[PDB]
Amino acid sequence: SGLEDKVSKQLESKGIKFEYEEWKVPYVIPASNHTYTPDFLLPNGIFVKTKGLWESDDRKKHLLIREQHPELDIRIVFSSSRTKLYKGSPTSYGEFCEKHGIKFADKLIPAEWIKEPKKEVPFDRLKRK
Amino acid sequence: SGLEDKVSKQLESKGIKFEYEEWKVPYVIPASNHTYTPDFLLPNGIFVKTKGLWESDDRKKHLLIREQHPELDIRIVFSSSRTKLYKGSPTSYGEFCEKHGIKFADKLIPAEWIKEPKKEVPFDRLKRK
Repeated sequence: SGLEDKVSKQLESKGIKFEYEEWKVPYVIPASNHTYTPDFLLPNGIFVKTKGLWESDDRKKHLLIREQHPELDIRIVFSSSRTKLYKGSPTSYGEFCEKHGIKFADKLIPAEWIKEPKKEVPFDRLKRK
Repeated sequence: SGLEDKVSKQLESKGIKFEYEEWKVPYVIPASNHTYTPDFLLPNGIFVKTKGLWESDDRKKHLLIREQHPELDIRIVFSSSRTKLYKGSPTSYGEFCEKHGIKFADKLIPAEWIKEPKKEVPFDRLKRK
């Protein structure tokens, strides 16, 4: 940076020795608690989240929830599952979903999802809004 | 949400009873491991980080570093300590530093910091770049 160079030059002109970007200090960012609220809970126990833009942080959250709550059935309905992960990506939302086993559709909840046999929802593990 | 409105209307037209944003799924964002590299290390043991922009993310990391490595003396030289924390904030970088006991200066390293008596740095706690 311009700032860094002015600081370096100043030290040098005064003959001050120094170590430059020589040492790393490790540290850990603690784990944090959050909540995610699906838009709909269907009678057969399927949760559905509707999404327009779907950012990288959202994708990550999705994977964490899946790994932490294998018993929940959370699906996504996209304005478009063809949108790319980002401006230059070759992969779309839908592709990401198929890669990670996330059930999804576009625009509306498919009639077949609604017909699936009921399954229990561990509400005790959830927090009512 | 226009999309959410279309999903709801479709459900209602099929007589589907659903719970709308009624349940929150708790989840945990995992701890993450990082390292921070001060720009300069002076002969007396003082570490100096130079910053132009110094956003929320950096500030939070700085506090975690101080907490986890209280044995280190890390200070900041800013292009300007008058800069606000973010658009609309009443607080400057310098004021946030004073509130948390972070030593700082503007533009160059103070001649007086260079003169402070030497303190040993526990290099065994650090990682060379």
